Amino acid sequence: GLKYRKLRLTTKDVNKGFYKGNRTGSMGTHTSYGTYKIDYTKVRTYVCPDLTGFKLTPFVSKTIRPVHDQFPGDKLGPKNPATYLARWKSENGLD
Amino acid sequence: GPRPTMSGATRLVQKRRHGFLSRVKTKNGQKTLKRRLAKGRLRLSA
Amino acid sequence: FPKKGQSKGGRNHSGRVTVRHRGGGHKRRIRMVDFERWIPGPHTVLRIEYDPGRSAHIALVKEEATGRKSYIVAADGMRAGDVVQSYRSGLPQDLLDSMGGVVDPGILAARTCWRGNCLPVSMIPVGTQIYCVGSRPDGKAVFCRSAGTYATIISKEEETREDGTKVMTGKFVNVRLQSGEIRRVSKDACATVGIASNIMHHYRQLGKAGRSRWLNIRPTVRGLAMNANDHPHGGGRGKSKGNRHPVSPWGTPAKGGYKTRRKSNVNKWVVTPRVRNMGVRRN
Amino acid sequence: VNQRMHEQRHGDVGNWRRPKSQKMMIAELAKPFVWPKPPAEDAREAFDYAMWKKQKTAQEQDTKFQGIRAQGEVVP
RNA sequence: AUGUAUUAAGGAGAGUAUAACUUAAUUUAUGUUUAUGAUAGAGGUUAUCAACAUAUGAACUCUUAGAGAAAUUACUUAAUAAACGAAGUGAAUUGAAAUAUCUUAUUAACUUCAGGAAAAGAAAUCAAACGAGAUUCUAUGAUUAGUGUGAACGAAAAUAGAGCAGCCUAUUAAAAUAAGUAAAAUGGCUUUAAAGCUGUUUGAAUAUUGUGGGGAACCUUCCUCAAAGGCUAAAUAUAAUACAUGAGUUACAGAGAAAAGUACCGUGAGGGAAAGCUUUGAAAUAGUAGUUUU
RNA sequence: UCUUACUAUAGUCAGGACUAUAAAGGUCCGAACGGGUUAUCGUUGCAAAGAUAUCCGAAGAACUAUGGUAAGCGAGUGAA
RNA sequence: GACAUGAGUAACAAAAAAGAGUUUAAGGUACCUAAAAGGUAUCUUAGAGUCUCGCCUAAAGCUUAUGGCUACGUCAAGUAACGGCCUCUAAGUUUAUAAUCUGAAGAUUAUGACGAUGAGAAAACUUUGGUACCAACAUUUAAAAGUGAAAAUUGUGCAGGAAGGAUAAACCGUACCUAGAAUCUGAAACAAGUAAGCUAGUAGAGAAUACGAAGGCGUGAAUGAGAUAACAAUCAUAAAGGAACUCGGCAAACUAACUACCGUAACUUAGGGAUAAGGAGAGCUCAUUAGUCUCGAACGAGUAAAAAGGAAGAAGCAUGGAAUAUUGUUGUACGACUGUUUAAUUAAAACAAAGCACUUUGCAAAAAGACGAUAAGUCUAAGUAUUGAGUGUGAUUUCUGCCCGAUGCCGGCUGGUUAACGAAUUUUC
RNA sequence: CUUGGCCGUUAAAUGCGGUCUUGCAUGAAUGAUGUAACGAUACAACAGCUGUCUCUAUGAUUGACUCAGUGAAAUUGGAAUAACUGUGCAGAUACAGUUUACCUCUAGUUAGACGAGAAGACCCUAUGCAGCUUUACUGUUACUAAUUAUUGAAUACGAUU
Ligand SMILES: [K+]
Ligand SMILES: [K+]
Ligand SMILES: [K+]
Ligand SMILES: [K+]
Ligand SMILES: [K+]
Ligand SMILES: [K+]
Ligand SMILES: [K+]
Ligand SMILES: [K+]
Ligand SMILES: [K+]
Ligand SMILES: [K+]
Ligand SMILES: [K+]
Ligand SMILES: [K+]
Ligand SMILES: [K+]
Ligand SMILES: [K+]
Ligand SMILES: [K+]
Ligand SMILES: [K+]
Ligand SMILES: [K+]
Ligand SMILES: [Mg+2]
Ligand SMILES: [Mg+2]
Ligand SMILES: [Mg+2]
Ligand SMILES: [Mg+2]
Ligand SMILES: [Mg+2]
Ligand SMILES: [Mg+2]
Ligand SMILES: [Mg+2]
Ligand SMILES: [Mg+2]
Ligand SMILES: [Mg+2]
Ligand SMILES: [Mg+2]
Ligand SMILES: [Mg+2]
Ligand SMILES: [Mg+2]
Ligand SMILES: [Mg+2]
Ligand SMILES: [Mg+2]
Ligand SMILES: [Mg+2]
Ligand SMILES: [Mg+2]
Ligand SMILES: [Mg+2]
Ligand SMILES: [Mg+2]
Ligand SMILES: [Mg+2]
Ligand SMILES: [Mg+2]
Ligand SMILES: [Mg+2]
Ligand SMILES: [Mg+2]
Ligand SMILES: [Mg+2]
Ligand SMILES: [Mg+2]
Ligand SMILES: [Mg+2]
Ligand SMILES: [Mg+2]
Ligand SMILES: [Mg+2]
Ligand SMILES: [Mg+2]
Ligand SMILES: [Mg+2]
Ligand SMILES: [Mg+2]
Ligand SMILES: [Mg+2]
Ligand SMILES: [Mg+2]
Ligand SMILES: [Mg+2]
Ligand SMILES: [Mg+2]
Ligand SMILES: [Mg+2]
Ligand SMILES: [Mg+2]
Ligand SMILES: [Mg+2]
Ligand SMILES: [Mg+2]
Ligand SMILES: [Mg+2]
Ligand SMILES: [Mg+2]
Ligand SMILES: [Mg+2]
Ligand SMILES: [Mg+2]
Ligand SMILES: [Mg+2]
Ligand SMILES: [Mg+2]
Ligand SMILES: [Mg+2]
Ligand SMILES: [Mg+2]
Ligand SMILES: [Mg+2]
Ligand SMILES: [Mg+2]
Ligand SMILES: [Mg+2]
Ligand SMILES: [Mg+2]
Ligand SMILES: [Mg+2]
Ligand SMILES: [Mg+2]
Ligand SMILES: [Mg+2]
Repeated sequence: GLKYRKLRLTTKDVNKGFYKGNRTGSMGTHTSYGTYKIDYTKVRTYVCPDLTGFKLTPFVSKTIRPVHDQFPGDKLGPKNPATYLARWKSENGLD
Repeated sequence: GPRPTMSGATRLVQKRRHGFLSRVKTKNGQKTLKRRLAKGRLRLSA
Repeated sequence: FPKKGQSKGGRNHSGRVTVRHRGGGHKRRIRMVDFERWIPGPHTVLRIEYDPGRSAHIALVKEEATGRKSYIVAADGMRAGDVVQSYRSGLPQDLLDSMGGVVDPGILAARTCWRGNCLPVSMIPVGTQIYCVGSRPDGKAVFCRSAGTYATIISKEEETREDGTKVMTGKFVNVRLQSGEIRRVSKDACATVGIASNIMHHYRQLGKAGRSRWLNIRPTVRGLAMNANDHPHGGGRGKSKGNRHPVSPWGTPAKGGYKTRRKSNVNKWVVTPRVRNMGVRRN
Repeated sequence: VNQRMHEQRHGDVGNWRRPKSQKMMIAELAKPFVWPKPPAEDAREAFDYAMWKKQKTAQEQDTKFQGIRAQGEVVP
């Protein structure tokens, strides 16, 4: 080989026991017989909420112009923990 | 004269003899990497 | 257990040839021969087998007490069914009681000095042939283990007991080895009565080169056949010895009587050293 | 998994590399599903297929004219 | 190229608004000044028509848990290149017109250990009858004293400059003032024979009320210092970044690289390109035309 | 990853003949395979070692595959 | 670096091979027609296909590997109809641990981990040591017969022939190319080289030789069409003579294979020589037939049954008909022999070799030998004087004589010499 | 020396085989010597066979040649680049003299251009190298010997005297 040999080796180039995964994750364990037992505590699910009646869409009308928020006098305007706590007492005090 | 010494050459021997792990795991292989890294090589091994 | 690896080719742990003219032989297995024979009691010879890594034959014995099997260097004439016994771990109560005394040299030899029986050299009478002679009090057999070899008991450090019965006084006994050397050995050293089997081994002929290759022996290139760079004997136009005294590839005299035993290592067990032929033709 | 051709970083210049592979999955549905048929070339005016087709021929003829120069030839 | 300032772990893979950089790949806020700045509109993709300062969300895989054929597996709030420093080990080409001592050379290289620097350092130092006052770096002293058959190698005192800092109660936590040590013989190193370093075998003394070391073989007097215990910044070395300067380069120059350690060559270590822009168009060479000769 | 030797795990040798064997032979003739005796061609070659014919071994000291080990002060390997 | 010359020259020649039709897309010309268009024909570029002919064919075919600068819609719980990953371990590796050795680097031993070229349950539904073992060779065995495997059974020979573990379906590979026609290595589109299985049939002992069913091919203009001089290569035939050629029968020709055929010398280590030499036979038709097989009804008939068969017969120049197997004998030297060697100018008389001989090695902690900046330690060897190592010779028959002065080695004196050490001495300042 | 003497083989023998010896300079494990078998070893002879030859001829294919297409290389100081005799760093297309030749190509051929290529080959030189050898010079090791130290004793005998 001259040049293709200097490329990064891939699983589609050789077959003599060369295995390289795609980072799909471990979904179980290997057995001693050559099989695989899927561990469903490692398998992942996708929590999709019911979208029946949901009116919001991924776009906002361009008639409403984009204006950023303002927090005069506070350097940590949006990240102020006091503003989050003080506002919590006003709206929801129980939880 | 030159000979066809790469006839029947397998890529398993390339990784074993010239691979990255053959060097980071040896005293003399760390020099090759450090040497090739000082020169700016992209292909440090194989 | 199998005998494999690069050691079969004459290599050491470095991978370089340390023993020349080796490799490519037939696949073999090592036999675990019992050279100590500590377990007492009768042992029934099951069969005499052939051992490739040994010139003499081995005997598969069976301990009648427990049934465990073991290998031992078979004697000349030992056949299946023979009952061998090792009195190295002490004499059994019956034998002592039959005499009724601590020991009797004549009585003991008549009931234990049988072919294949392993005894301390002190118990074996003078003039008897043994073939598994040890050196240390609790060591394995090291001498005369090869085919057809044996040793004779020359003398024993003993004294008369006023009744014509000799009793051991010293700690060693002299024995003539296969090489004709009369050296000193421990009183409690083991020995087997008889001669090593396969006495006609050295009379064999291989007939062809291929048989030596099967025995893990590779060709031996002479020094005269090499160049002046590979051997002190190489060089010269045509057949020429170069007026150079015979030596090894590393300068060791190969003839003339040069002894390779380390000088500082003096043999303190030798009573009569070997006879040197001095290069004179034997026949 | 469908691999990708090895290419140079910047086309005709740069180091050699290989993009990330592509993965396709074929699911065995419990209920059949049939796709619609592609519109006829005469019914693609909503996508401006007329203008797109002209630009395509110009590109196919430009790569074809470059492929002739790659063979060391020229159009008489 | 040099100088000045600042800083003290480096790379790769794949992916992505192809000026915008990490699956959030153009995050979200504050203050000030806004043409007398800084150095009374239109425009949220027909975008970023605002700079400075201060905060802030995100920031994948490998080098880099273990394994393994680095960018995989399997797990997990696993993580530090080179150059420079010190000690140890230590050549040869070369010169002597050969060549052994010598020189090359306390060199190159390798190994260990360590930090942003390190090492060294406040005299058991030098001087010479007067005195100087730690260490480090540069110059002179000096093709000197001197050694060596030769070839060559080669100090120190002192002076000038850069820095300047002293101490043990060390500005980070250490000594009850140092014995198998000083020193001798012998085998070596260094070297001028001294001093210093060292394997082996031996082996001291107790302070100027003159005890110990040194002052270039050695003895003596005198002078000077006080080993066998320690701490210490700066001037210095290297690398990266920024800026300044130029009878420095302007594309076969500068650098190896104006898209480079890439392409390409080699199994490998390793070797290693060509290539600027819209300007100008020299010679050689080729096919013709005019005059002329054949 | 060539090549020499060794090593581990494996594989291959149509058919026929002689010999004491059904199987005991570095046996015989001869393909595959492995060699490279002789001649011609070729020599800026198809080929920095090739082509054609001829010839040798072809159950063995055989041949082949995938890995492994041993090389550069001292010399690794070497039927030399 | 550019551009000249050789030169528009050589080359595009693996002794497979081409011929005539047809057709698609885009584009270029000519005419028809001047309403643009379209149509007819032709050419260029990129393809496809039909008929005929030929070449390869135990391949130049098909299915897959090693590999890949060919291209990315290549789809699996497992078996039938699959590998990897995963479990186990070999040869080995180890900046893992402990101990030990060591100028540093490091090395050694043990354990662990890793490491295939091997071993891994079930399925057309599934989840002790010959009481042995699964190296080679031979034999036997899935009951109609034969053949080829698998596994097992039995036995033979010596060269005496692994290890370890056990016993509701993730992830990765899947495309194409296999070297005579576009893909691997040989700097390349190279007459070279590369692994596995399959690889029609006739005919044979056969994978030999010849034909060749399917398949593929008869190269990317990297060529095509003519002409058939010298000369060259590769072949064919040949009057008379038959080595007169030549350093030399170099090359070529003769011969050749087959049979349960006949016959076969000197010499011999009694095995051979020997397939010696030298002869005979062969295809087609047919008389004839004990059994086997078939048919009809013991017997009869039959080769549209295999075979046997004879001094039978026919035709032709010729019946080993085409292709395939390259002479015989004799005297010597050298080396016993089969083997090995300068990859790519010397294959041999050289090396090796069985045999023979000599020196060395007693194993009590290191047998000797070899390796170890140098040791621990390793190979030797889980060997023991009939063992291992070194040296020369080189099967066997018949033999191997003389000299120990020189050289080397070995042994030996309470000897001579004798550095260190040291009785006794001696000198500078 | 030498084609040693003789014998056999050839019409003709520096060869080959047998034999004899005075063997410049055979010789016994740097083994001596004689057979069987074996050999792509080397030498010689016989029979057969043939284009090896007397002595070549014809035939076949692929090249060679022409047209169309594509398109190299070594090499080249520059060239209007004949013959002879002479000359001359000593072998002339190029100088001297005389002679001869209209201009330009194609296919053949290789006598010359001391043709091209390869520092290929030989000899010599360098106080240039490498490898090898040894009773070369100067050194280092394996190895041997003595001894301080680790490490303390007892007895006997012999030797110097
Ligand atoms: K000199
Ligand atoms: K001087
Ligand atoms: K002090
Ligand atoms: K110009
Ligand atoms: K044969
Ligand atoms: K031509
Ligand atoms: K065939
Ligand atoms: K699977
Ligand atoms: K070390
Ligand atoms: K081929
Ligand atoms: K011939
Ligand atoms: K060979
Ligand atoms: K010999
Ligand atoms: K003598
Ligand atoms: K002598
Ligand atoms: K003597
Ligand atoms: K010529
Ligand atoms: Mg592939
Ligand atoms: Mg592949
Ligand atoms: Mg694996
Ligand atoms: Mg080479
Ligand atoms: Mg190979
Ligand atoms: Mg040997
Ligand atoms: Mg031998
Ligand atoms: Mg030999
Ligand atoms: Mg030689
Ligand atoms: Mg020598
Ligand atoms: Mg000679
Ligand atoms: Mg990781
Ligand atoms: Mg890791
Ligand atoms: Mg100075
Ligand atoms: Mg003090
Ligand atoms: Mg001292
Ligand atoms: Mg002094
Ligand atoms: Mg001194
Ligand atoms: Mg001092
Ligand atoms: Mg003085
Ligand atoms: Mg440049
Ligand atoms: Mg310019
Ligand atoms: Mg044979
Ligand atoms: Mg030629
Ligand atoms: Mg033969
Ligand atoms: Mg020409
Ligand atoms: Mg021509
Ligand atoms: Mg047209
Ligand atoms: Mg494992
Ligand atoms: Mg495997
Ligand atoms: Mg190719
Ligand atoms: Mg080819
Ligand atoms: Mg094909
Ligand atoms: Mg064709
Ligand atoms: Mg004729
Ligand atoms: Mg005739
Ligand atoms: Mg003649
Ligand atoms: Mg003649
Ligand atoms: Mg007739
Ligand atoms: Mg031979
Ligand atoms: Mg042979
Ligand atoms: Mg050769
Ligand atoms: Mg040859
Ligand atoms: Mg003999
Ligand atoms: Mg030893
Ligand atoms: Mg001989
Ligand atoms: Mg003295
Ligand atoms: Mg002799
Ligand atoms: Mg042409
Ligand atoms: Mg002349
Ligand atoms: Mg002129
Ligand atoms: Mg010619
Ligand atoms: Mg000229």
